[PDB]
Parts: sequence; C-alpha cells; structure tokens
Amino acid sequence: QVHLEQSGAEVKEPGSSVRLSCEASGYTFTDYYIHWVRQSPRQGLEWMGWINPYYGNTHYAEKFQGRVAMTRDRSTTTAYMDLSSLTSEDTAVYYCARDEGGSGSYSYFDSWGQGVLVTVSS
Amino acid sequence: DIQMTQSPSSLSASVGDTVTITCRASQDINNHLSWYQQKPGRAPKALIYSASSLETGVPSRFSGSGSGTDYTLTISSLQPEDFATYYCQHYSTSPYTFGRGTKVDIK
Amino acid sequence: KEAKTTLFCASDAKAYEKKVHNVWATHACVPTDPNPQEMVLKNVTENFNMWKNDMVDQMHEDVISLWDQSLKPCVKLTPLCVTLNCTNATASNSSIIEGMKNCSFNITTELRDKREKKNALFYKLDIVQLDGNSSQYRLINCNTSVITQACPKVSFDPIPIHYCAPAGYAILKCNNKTFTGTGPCNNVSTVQCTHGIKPVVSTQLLLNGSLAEGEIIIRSENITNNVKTIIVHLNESVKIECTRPNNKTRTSIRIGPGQWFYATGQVIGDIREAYCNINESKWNETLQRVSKKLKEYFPHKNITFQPSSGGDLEITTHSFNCGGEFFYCNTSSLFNRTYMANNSTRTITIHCRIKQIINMWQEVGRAMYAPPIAGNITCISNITGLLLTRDGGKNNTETFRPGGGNMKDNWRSELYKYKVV
Ligand SMILES: *[C@@H]1O[C@H](CO)[C@@H](O)[C@H](O)[C@H]1NC(C)=O
Repeated sequence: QVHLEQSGAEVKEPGSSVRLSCEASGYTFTDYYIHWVRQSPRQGLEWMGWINPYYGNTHYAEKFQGRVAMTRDRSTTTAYMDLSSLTSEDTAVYYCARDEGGSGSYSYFDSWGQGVLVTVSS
Repeated sequence: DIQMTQSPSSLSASVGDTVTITCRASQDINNHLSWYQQKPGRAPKALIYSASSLETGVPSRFSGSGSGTDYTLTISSLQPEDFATYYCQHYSTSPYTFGRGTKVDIK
Repeated sequence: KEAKTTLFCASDAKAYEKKVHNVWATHACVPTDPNPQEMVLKNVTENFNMWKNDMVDQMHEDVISLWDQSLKPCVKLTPLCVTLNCTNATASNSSIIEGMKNCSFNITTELRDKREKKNALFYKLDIVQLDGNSSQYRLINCNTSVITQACPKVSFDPIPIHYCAPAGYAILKCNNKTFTGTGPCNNVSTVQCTHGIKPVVSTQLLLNGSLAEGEIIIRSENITNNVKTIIVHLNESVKIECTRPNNKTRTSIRIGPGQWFYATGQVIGDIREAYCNINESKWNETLQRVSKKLKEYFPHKNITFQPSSGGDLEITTHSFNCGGEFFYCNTSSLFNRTYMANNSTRTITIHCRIKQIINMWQEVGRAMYAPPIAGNITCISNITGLLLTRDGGKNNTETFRPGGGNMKDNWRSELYKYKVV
C-alpha cells in the first residue's frame, strides 16, 4: 500500500534551476532510502543519486556533481531535488524510487512514482 | 565504471511459447542483479531480483538464471501483457548503470 | 511459534527520592519484579534476523513517546519567538561578536510593561540571520516546530530499563556470542526478562554500552547481500572524557504566568569550547584490531576510513548529552586512517561545540529547550561500539564512514538477541 506521488512541471530556461518534489505514503518514511532516476530517448536510464530521508547525508553521481542539490523534509515527508545549470540534452522524464533493505543491504528498488517531464528552452 | 551489453533490441516471439533473453556485464557483479519490465506510458516495476528470488504478485513465468558476467531470463508460456521492453540493472557497487532494453514484438 | 505483540516496561528497585513524578513515570507504576532467573534449553536452531525483528520499532516508539509526553505539563516557551536585536558592541573574547552577547528583545513581561529591553546570551549556531540587515536575529527552531522549555523535574539519567513479556509469550536470547544475528544459532539461554538496556541517544558511537565476549566481532546482514550499516562491538572498553571549563550565570526572565524561564547570564572564568580526550595507544590498537578482523570479511582489497559527509549537524558530529547539555564533537581526524592489504601516552584531543536548543524529534510535534547549568562540567564514559557504514568505489579501496543514519541502529546493537514467540 506504499505510494509515491509527484506533480507536474513546466518549461524552464537554460542556465537556471528546476524544483522537483515527491511525497511518500503507506510505509514509514524514515526507514528506507529515496533514489532518483531519469529516462530520455537517445540516452539510457542514467543514475542521479540517493538520499537518506532521516538524516542529511546524500550520495551523488560524478557526472552530475555540483549541478544537483538534494533536500529531505520529514515534516511533510517529501524529497526535493534541484537540478541547476540546465543543458539542452536534459529534456527528460524524471522518476522517484523507494528502496528496500533499509539500513541493511540496499539491493533493488520497487515502488516508483508517476514520473514527470521537464523540458528546457530559451 | 561498469558497462553492460544485451541481446539485440528485437526478439521474435509467439503467444504461449518460450522466450530467452540475456545480458552480459563487464566486471564482477556477483548476483547483485535485477530486471524491470518497461511498458510505454507507465513507470516500470521490478519482476525478478538477485537472479533467483521473485517478488510477491509476480508469477512464475519469469525464471532467472546465470552467474558471473552473463545472466539469462526464460519466459515460459507467455501471455500478451509481457509484450513490453525489459531492462537489466546491476547493483554491485558505485554509481549504477542501466541496460539498453530489448522489446518483444510480433512478427 | 513467532508472532506479533506489544510488550511492557519494567524497572529495578531504585526509586526517585526527589519524587520527580514526570520522569519517575519511567518507573512510577512499572513493577520492579527484580527476580531475573536464567534457564538453558537444547534442540533449537532457526534463522534469526536482527534487521527484520519486531521489538526495535516498539523500543523506538516508546522512547520517542516518553520523550514527548515528559514535556506536556511543563511550561510552553511560545511567546519568546520574537525579534532579537543583538548588538555585540563589546568583546571580552574575539569569538563573541557574532550574535552572542547582550542579545536584547522588547518583551512584555510579568509586570505589564509592553516594551522592556531584556537581553540574553545565545549561541551563534542556535541563531539565524533574518532576511535583511545583520542587526536582527531569529531562533532557528520556532520557524519549524513549537519550542518548549524543559522543567527542572525532567532531569534525566539513563535508567537500565527492563522488558518483560506477558503471559503466554516467551523470549529467547541465543547463547552463542559469535552469532552475527543473521542465521542459524545454537543452544538457547532462555529468560523472562532481558538484561538492562539504557535508553541513551548517540550518533557514530556507542557510550555506556555492553562489552563483548573476549574479542571484537562484526555483525550485520548476510554477506551474500551488499551490507551497508555495520555495527562493530569491542572487547576492550576505551575511556572517553569530555569537559567544558566555564562556570555560567543563570538568570530568570518571567514569561509564563507564575512560572519561570531560565536564560544564560555571563560566562565566569577563562572561556574555551568543549574538549574531549582519547588515549592514543588504545585507539590505535582498537582500530588496528578492527581493520585486521574486518579484513576477513572482505579478503580481496584494501579498506579505509573517511569522515562523514555533510547534510546536517548530526551526521557530521559525534552527538551526545551530558549533564543536560548536548555536545557536538568534530571527530573528523579520528577516522582518517588508511590500511594495507595482502598503556596510555600522548593523548589526542578533539574540539566539541555545545548546544542549547535541539530540534529533538517528532517534527509533527514539539521541540526542546535545554536550560543552562553552572560550574565546570566533566563527563566520563566508556565507548563500546561503532556505527560505521560501507561504500565501494571503482578502485580497490572499500570506504567506511561513521554513520548509520537511524536511531534504530543504536537500539539494534543491544536488542539483536531477542525475538518473541
Ligand atoms: C572538523 O574539523 C575539520 C578541520 O578542518 C573541518 O574540516 C571539518 O569541517 C570539521 N567538522 C565539523 C562538523 O565541525
């Protein structure tokens, strides 16, 4: 009965940032991790990073280091993602992910959200 | 970094028969592997994980096998809502990397 | 046969002579039942799973609920979250000019004067610059959750709490000490109530814990999976001393009807931050033994230790409490060692910043103010366990860093033995 919900998005300008928010329900939010993945044509499913919702510690990707920022909010049980300094190849759909094996051995993530398009144009 | 290759993107198939799909890795990924079933317009769902153990609600049509640097999935007597794309993901270590995906289509 | 149920709490024959009913509740009506008997049983083997057990959530929920319900009859601090005009014109020390001394506010006090100029001393991390000039400041916690002063009656020590199962239920702690808590154990010592677990909160370290059997051990999920949170227990206890050297002035500003709020006056004595000492030889031998036993878990490549990454104050610091004050120690230089693959001298010291207002827990809920205390404070304890966390790179060095990222990892180091049947 676990559910991930994220809303829509609109067009942004290059050189700017974009705000993405996801919320979780059903299971207790502080006991697994939240992952971010990206789908686009002509590319694969490139890994973005993962966030601990209880603490502030995160882990990033070496391709995307410095251009992304992460934020947990345990009051509203939300995960916030900030891609910054957009480039024309980043027009893509974005997905959240609930991981399993919380504080143990994280192996495979199962519960995914709806996924939202983001498109950059000047 | 860890790079995978798969079968070619098109596999011929017929309703109610067997389908063998496979993907190869480049380094030691032990059994830290999982698969996903991508349907267009819908976020995909894991169906097999760790090459042996299935997830609840997913039937016994998807049998995973293999070890080392190549892994296989056999589909026995398939129904029409397995005509979608399949991705294989390693979770050995490091930033992750996904496969390119092969579709299942009717000739 | 295992099942899901709710246990209760018990205590020893020690009772509050100060009669602090609020914290006395920890043992107010909980039966002492101080008759711990042991039994031995044979022909039992079963896959124990400490990660997926049942009573750790029970422990976490009752600890957090006790911490919340210990503050309901106390005073509400809410009419203090106002504008803070803090000037810092003078400087007894150079590190005081950033929002600490004579931080004044216009307060309507007990004597019905609307705009009294009353000042206080505050800590620079505990205060935030409001979006404008630097002449005004704001409390970092009342933006998020409602702040509540702690009463003098809720002064806390770790009581060695005891869990007892009800009628029709039993608990089993496997005798095998080497048991990693994930797999088939052996001949079972059976009790009705476990040994005492003290509800101490800590990050990256275990203090006032329980010792090992004679050598150190490494426990976690089956190595078949990619283990991340590793709890390491040690056989050699290492003493740690943490101290603050400054006497403090305690002043009273009446903000509630008929009750008191306590604030910080002036600092008495030569001023320094908190500081902690670790014996170098025991620490070096401890990390040497931890590396040389952690090698056989991963017998292929090098292992190394790294300080924790950022994100908030708790993961970046060793966070604990002593004397009713919360301490955040750096601890970055304690985990910079790197090893190779294929008895007290020259003591090491670490800085440690102190805190007053903590966000505490239950962000759907309240938050804590800690009143100050006077006199130089020394706090001595023993460290027993580590909460390191594993990451792997593309190179041949497996990195570890202090962490765990849950309070449930603190309880799970001593509650791994028990399940309910
Ligand atoms: C600990 O001290 C080192 C010394 O430079 C510093 O780099 C690090 O940021 C400090 N960490 C904290 C949490 O104060």
